Amino acid sequence: MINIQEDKLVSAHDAEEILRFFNCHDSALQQEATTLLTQEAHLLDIQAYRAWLEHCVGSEVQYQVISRELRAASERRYKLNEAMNVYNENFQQLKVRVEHQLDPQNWGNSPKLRFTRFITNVQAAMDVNDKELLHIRSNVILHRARRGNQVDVFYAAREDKWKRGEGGVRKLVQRFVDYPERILQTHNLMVFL
Amino acid sequence: MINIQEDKLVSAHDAEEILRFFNCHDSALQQEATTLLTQEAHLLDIQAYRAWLEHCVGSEVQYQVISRELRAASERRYKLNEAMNVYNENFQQLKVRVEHQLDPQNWGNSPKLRFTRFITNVQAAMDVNDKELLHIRSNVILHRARRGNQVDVFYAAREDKWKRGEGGVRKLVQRFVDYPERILQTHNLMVFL
Amino acid sequence: MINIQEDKLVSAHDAEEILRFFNCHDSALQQEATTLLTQEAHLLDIQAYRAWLEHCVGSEVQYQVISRELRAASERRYKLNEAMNVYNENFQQLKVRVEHQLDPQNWGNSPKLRFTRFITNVQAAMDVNDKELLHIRSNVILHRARRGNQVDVFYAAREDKWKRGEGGVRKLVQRFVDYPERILQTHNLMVFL
Amino acid sequence: MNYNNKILVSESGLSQKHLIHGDEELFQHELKTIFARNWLFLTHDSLIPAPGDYVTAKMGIDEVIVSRQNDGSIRAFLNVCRHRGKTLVSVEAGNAKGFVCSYHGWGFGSNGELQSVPFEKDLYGESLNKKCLGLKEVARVESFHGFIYGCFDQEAPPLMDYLGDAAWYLEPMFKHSGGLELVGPPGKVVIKANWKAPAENFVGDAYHVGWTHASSLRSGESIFSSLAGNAALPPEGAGLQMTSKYGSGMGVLWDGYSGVHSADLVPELMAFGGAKQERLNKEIGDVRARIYRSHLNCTVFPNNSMLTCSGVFKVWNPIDANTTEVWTYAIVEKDMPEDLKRRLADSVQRTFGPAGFWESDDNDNMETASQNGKKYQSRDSDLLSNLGFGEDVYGDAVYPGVVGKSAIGETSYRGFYRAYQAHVSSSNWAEFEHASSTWHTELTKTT
Amino acid sequence: MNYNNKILVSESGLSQKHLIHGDEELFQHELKTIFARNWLFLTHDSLIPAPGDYVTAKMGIDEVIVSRQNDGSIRAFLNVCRHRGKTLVSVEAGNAKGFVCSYHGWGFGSNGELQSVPFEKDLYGESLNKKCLGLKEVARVESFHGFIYGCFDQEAPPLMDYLGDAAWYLEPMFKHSGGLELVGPPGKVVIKANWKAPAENFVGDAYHVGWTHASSLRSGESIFSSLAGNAALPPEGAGLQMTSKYGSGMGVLWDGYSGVHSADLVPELMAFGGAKQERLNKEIGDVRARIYRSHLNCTVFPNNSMLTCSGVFKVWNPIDANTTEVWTYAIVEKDMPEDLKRRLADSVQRTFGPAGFWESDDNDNMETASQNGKKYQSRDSDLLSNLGFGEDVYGDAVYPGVVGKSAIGETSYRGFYRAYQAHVSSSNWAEFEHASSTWHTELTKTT
Amino acid sequence: MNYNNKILVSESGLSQKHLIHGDEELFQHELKTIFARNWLFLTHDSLIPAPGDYVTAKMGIDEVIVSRQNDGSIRAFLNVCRHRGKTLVSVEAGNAKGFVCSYHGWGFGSNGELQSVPFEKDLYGESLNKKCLGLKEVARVESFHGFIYGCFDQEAPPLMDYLGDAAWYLEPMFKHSGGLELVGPPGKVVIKANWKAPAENFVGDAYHVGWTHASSLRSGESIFSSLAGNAALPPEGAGLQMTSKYGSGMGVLWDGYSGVHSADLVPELMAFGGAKQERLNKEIGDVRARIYRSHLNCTVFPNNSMLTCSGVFKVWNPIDANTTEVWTYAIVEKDMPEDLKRRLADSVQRTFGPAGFWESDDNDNMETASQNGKKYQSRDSDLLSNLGFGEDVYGDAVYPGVVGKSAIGETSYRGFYRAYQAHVSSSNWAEFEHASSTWHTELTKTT
Ligand code: FES
Ligand code: FES
Ligand code: FES
Ligand SMILES: [Fe+3]
Ligand SMILES: [Fe+3]
Ligand SMILES: [Fe+3]
Repeated sequence: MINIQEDKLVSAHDAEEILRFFNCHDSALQQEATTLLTQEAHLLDIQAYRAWLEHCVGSEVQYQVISRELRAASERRYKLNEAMNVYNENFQQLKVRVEHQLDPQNWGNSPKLRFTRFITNVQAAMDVNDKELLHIRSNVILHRARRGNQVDVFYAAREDKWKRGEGGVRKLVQRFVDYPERILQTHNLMVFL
Repeated sequence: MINIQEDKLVSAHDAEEILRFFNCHDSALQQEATTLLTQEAHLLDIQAYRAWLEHCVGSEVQYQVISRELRAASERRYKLNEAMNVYNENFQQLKVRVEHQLDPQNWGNSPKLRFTRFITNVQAAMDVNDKELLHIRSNVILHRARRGNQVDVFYAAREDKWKRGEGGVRKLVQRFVDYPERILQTHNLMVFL
Repeated sequence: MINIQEDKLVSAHDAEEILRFFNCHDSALQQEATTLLTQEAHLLDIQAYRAWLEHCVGSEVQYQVISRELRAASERRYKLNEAMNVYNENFQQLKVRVEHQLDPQNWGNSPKLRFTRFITNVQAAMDVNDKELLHIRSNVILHRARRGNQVDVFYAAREDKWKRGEGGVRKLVQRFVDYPERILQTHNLMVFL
Repeated sequence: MNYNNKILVSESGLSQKHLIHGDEELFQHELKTIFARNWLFLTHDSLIPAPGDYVTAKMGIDEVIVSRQNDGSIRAFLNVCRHRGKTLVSVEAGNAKGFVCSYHGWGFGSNGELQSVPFEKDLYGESLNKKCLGLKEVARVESFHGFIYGCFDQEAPPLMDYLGDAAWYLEPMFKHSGGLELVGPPGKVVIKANWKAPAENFVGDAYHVGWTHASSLRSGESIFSSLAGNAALPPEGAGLQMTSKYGSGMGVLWDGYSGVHSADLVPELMAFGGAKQERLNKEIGDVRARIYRSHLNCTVFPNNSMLTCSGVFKVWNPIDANTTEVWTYAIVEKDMPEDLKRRLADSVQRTFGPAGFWESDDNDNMETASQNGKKYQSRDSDLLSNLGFGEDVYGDAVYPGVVGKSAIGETSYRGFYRAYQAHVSSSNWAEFEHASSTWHTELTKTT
Repeated sequence: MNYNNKILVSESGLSQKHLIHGDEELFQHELKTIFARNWLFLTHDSLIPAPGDYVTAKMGIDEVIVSRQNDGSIRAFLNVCRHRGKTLVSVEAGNAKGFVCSYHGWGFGSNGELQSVPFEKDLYGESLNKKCLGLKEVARVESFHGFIYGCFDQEAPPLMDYLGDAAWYLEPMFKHSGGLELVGPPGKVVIKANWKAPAENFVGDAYHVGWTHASSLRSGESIFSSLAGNAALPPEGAGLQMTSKYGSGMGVLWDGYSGVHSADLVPELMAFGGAKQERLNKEIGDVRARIYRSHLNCTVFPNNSMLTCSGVFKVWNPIDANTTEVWTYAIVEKDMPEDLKRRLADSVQRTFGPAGFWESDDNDNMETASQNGKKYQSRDSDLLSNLGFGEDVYGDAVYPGVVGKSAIGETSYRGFYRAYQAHVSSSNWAEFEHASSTWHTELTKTT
Repeated sequence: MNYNNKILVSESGLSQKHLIHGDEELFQHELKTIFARNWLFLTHDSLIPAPGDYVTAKMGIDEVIVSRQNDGSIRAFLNVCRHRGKTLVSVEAGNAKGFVCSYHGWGFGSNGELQSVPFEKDLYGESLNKKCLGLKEVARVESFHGFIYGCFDQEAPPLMDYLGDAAWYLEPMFKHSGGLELVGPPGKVVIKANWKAPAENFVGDAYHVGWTHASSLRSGESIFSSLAGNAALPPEGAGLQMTSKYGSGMGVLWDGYSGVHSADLVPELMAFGGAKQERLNKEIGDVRARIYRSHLNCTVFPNNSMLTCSGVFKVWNPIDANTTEVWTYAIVEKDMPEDLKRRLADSVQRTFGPAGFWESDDNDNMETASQNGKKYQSRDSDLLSNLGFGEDVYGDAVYPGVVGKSAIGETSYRGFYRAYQAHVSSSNWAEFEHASSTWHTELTKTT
């Protein structure tokens, strides 16, 4: 539907993604995806990190969040690394982070943090080749409050891939986030988007 | 689904609540709840407070918002009051607040305030014993603008109970909010979450 | 449902609008509207402005955003212009703004901006007389990030009218926004709400 | 600005320069001459009753740990590690025998002593003199019928003397009622106002009630409902105003025991207070027994305020000249039934807490009056506090202090600001005393 | 910083120290020597035409109430209650015979007089001297063809003289066109820039148009479309630049009556202005009649700017050294048809309002140039305004003021900054006059 | 505050006044005496290897453009237009032969020269002296094995001498390993801490590791896992601490080549480093070859830090006294296989980047220790750095510098703060030299 030679601000990737959703005219899949994400957000918000891992995350997951270097709109010669990985985790790496969160000597977790997540703009479409693979797009606003007067709000679009593995439970196999703020004004990005 | 001996950051209450929604696999109830909340937010946003009371709030309502004292994750001996009530209102108390809002001598209401509410992450499940009792969970972002350059944004999760009383109209019988920011940086918490 | 002689803070306009949605008890239209807005937000978020124009905006569109002067709740004598138009655009005017955005010499667009939009509280109802005219109400949170550490967040309610023109594609024929913050603390209001 | 010479408060406290609510340099100077020198509210016995119980509290912009010792006493310490200065405790309350710093693991006892240092023998050997490395301690910690105040200055008067003539007014409720308790935790909200704005409003401002709170009075059906919109003026002898040498002061509204509470509590309260007032008649006399069931709007200099009977207890914590952190507790009589205690606590927060519909009436008043103090054309303007001037007395046979025998006036502002000028132009307690040797004559000048 | 000795602007206004856009101490000093001393835009007759009509407006960081009196005059007062300093009016416009303070109920009239004090007889008796308790009044309020300006300093020149040589240029549009009106309400946006940045840009910066606004020119198809990307240089004699003794100045672009407006308005405007220009030829002469239909980018010292013909009217309200509140109105000719009036107003906001696609081109320019003024290595750097220096004249037979007979140059910057240095190093108006006795010689030095 | 007389750091760097982490006036004074005088990290050759490649970087609060010239050299310029002071480049990296200002179109070359000015002939004629209007240039730009540092002060020592005794420790990894590369782009996060807090922590704080990072150690299964919760004390001779005349210093932990990396990388790294250590034994000797595969926590004075082996590279960019912008890069050995290079980079960010689970352990430590420096009762308190004092040596036969022959101690703090006092009380480099003529004697006093 997009011609990127004409819509000059549009990346090839973005054009690819929007084509995949303008043609999955499919209401039930949309509702399934909505439920999946709302349940994932709830478990995360109550800090049930082991539950999240067991029930929402696939063993073959790639959990990735990048920070893209600011370059000229007309840049065409400079070809060094465009982005770094704030997160780029496999299941084991996620498990380490979860253990780090649960550890009684994580002093930063006392007093207990307060998370509140808002998931909106959910779109869902089955993958063309792997009929067991569901693409899900959603936006998140994540609010973290701690220590009386610390307040950080995060905003992002999420490109997910979810697959029914076993138990028939649909689980997360890939999450990709291109974080929109280059310099974080939130102390750290230590939250699960 | 949660084992709180293993998911160490999870409160018993939170684990109770999430069990109630992972098993109300029920799409129509979800849509009914969505409609109820969107209509409630709309009436609130236009400041139709009497309408809200008449159409959305049950005569037996408990409208409660708490501010929980910050305690050690490992705290086990100190047992004094854990929280105070920012709101803990019955129908009459809500009526007083509404009258206070409508009064022509409420100087703080001139010029007129601007509210905008965003309701997301809606989950719904019928209660096990009272078949007329609906549990509804949702998150709210509430934006209040006044006097040129005053802007306050509130964030919270809402645990509701709604019941069809008379007219068949489903009305609010309990709202419980554990406000996530201990020290408010918003001048006051004088808004209906 | 509202009596504005009793609900004293409620404008006649607002009361009119809420009547139109408490009686379009119609689930499928709600889902259609949701899809329309989510797709519009997505195209906007990836900066596919020409696509937006071609696929979402009607040739007879009025795209309007006002800033209302702060007046006394009891004001009744002063009758000069109550509001100014931040936007009040026809299709051609929108095209000019789009060209301005796409122009390689728009220096403010390098490096590329990052937009993220959250659409919530969607309500839909067919118009009483023009059966081809759909009224859609929604709220938007719009997040714009640029130049490392610039972050602006916009909040608003949108009153839309959408009509199937040709291709059967439902397109935007009127958007009306009464911007809730009188004095913008966001550098400018140069975004498509 | 030379604070020795600058007249920030005119003679007899008649006027104050608007800049006091806005000037950041003066705010910095107050940290030294008001907050580091005077008595500040910390907590209540009912909040830390058992050994090892602690709360954190602000004292100016400083944060302290307030801990019940094994011997039953209370000691308070800077919430700052003696090694590299990290904040020691990150919670608002709990129970513990000590506190360990999460930076390098130094262990302090509830008595502030440096008890343990990780691998002390292998790293420091014998070089570390731990006796000299205890937490910086608050010099003075004293109690007024369970209410705990702290003072960084050793040269200060004992708390009782500091309260001066205001003590007599508070005693019936604080002492003779059988004792008060503080119901926590407190509500905590940041307002964009100078700490002095709410302090001055609570110390002597009954004049604003009818008008500022018109909507709240009308809506709640509290015992002061008539008065809404200034519809009625309270009767002759409806109350009085008093102030004192060290700045504390209060308004007294005869018989208003149900205070700001809505009709749902008025019958029970009015019955409860009257019953106690009858018993107290024999013990402390009619006047004092009446004071007990009378509504007192008081400020304990400099930034602790309360409404007795209504049961509102406030701390106006300073952040900067236009920023204040408001703490709100509920005060209840210990011998009240528990259910009444819980309902009173909720009603205090309902009216004056973070979502208090009465407190909200005051927000704009406090914030703009403070914010206007920074505006160029207003910095040198004079705020007026001359209402009732020339009718105040001192040394009355029945009511002690500098007293205005009227419910509505500005007596308490005058005494508040008189003590404030004296402190700000003084380097220590001895100089404040010298600057205050004719305080009551100054306040009653034209009477 | 000694403002008597510090050279912030070099001789002939050739350069300015970058710190002027960033220094907070200098900002504070400007409140006194620029904003409290000079003429500032308040409102227009068309915004408060009837008795009791009022608007609030900023004058520096101060806020004032501007009210139409019964006798048809306009008076302006500090928006601050004379009792405890609360902000009196919380709206931007309305109609009323008085204003009541919501703190304690004091009632002020539209003439600023203290009219009523609740229960005055019972509380103040006769002690309160109300005649002395009226709202602090703006000393000077004057009009320029319906445009209302205020000045806190009584010693200032009358507004007309203050405008000096710039008046001649404005008169054809402001006076001879039959009159202008201001279309409100205004757009209000906060930018992170020093007020001087947009002030200097509007006063004499035609050089940036082709490049900064390349995208807007290309997109709108306005009469200056060619010029986009600096594709073409305007022809010889395309216009001029002027400046004046008290700092006001402007650029003149011959015949550009449709200004920044897009092709949809060019035909109508170009027809309307030409028709009027023919009629005016007989009344004020060809040159002056042409000036009328010519595009003027002007700043009325210090912080009011406009583009005639385009109809853009701006107030750059100061907050701090890197913060400015921008007010945007539309100016229209009274005898224009209503429908044209409405479309022009929308087009002004469309181009230069809160979502103005042209104004957005300028944002980064203003913000970073201002913000760089705080950076250590840049504070002492010199901003350059030497373009066209040595070719300006004074006392020309046809065009008055210090004049650069060229469309693009920095003449107006020089005059703007010359008046700015003089004011900042001066304690009052007499000293500014003394510091300005050879102003035009200073500006034309090398010519 | 008189910085000539004020003792901010006691003799031998034993203690520092807590206010250094909070005082804004001192922050302003540091801009001049620390950041404008000393060497600051800009970039790495691997980030701008080709002609025209550039990055922007901070130097204090100033922003500079760092560009590879055609002749292969690197020059750096203030990112500020010489006309009206707009920020010239708005991106973080790219390639270009010049930079054009989007305000008025002035064109600067990658060599900082003013190359073109739009319509120069018609506007400026010949008047504009472009040779004098090049971008303000950073006086000194030098390299340390590909790592590029800048200095605004021409009188500074060459970078190598500036590194002093720390150079010897870095050489095995920076030089003898065959060279390092910097993997970008960096993570960028703002923390609410003083730049000195993380600088001091990285320069000599091994004491906090066991306790602050207890949870990270336990969770990651890195080579320092034991040590979690201070469960074990590292063995005798586990490492050392060194510091130097110009302030740089580091901790050395023998053999910890896999550093903070989790079990998934330990085998490969430990194999890779050992293989290289065998080859290096013949070239630079056993001790130096070991240093290469040993974990160094180092700070290059004043605000560049790193953990060799772990590969963490940090810039603590100052904003204000309680605000710091943290830049995080990964350092890798050029001859490592690409796949190992990519995994190491990810692991560096995984542990110490914006969402680094180790770096998060440090946040509260840094922020509160800094924030407490503004608190009234803590400004004049003494931060302690006396651990290991009286056991440091200078002039050792094997390990150069002021050296503490122990893994855990405060030697590096002392040297860091000794150089800091000397600079802050000095007006230039000559005075710092004079103030540092007995530096090593001062640091080893009691040994
Ligand atoms: S800062 Fe507390 S142990 Fe070091
Ligand atoms: S402050 Fe205005 S009446 Fe008191
Ligand atoms: S500011 Fe750069 S060309 Fe003028
Ligand atoms: Fe009040
Ligand atoms: Fe411009
Ligand atoms: Fe650490």
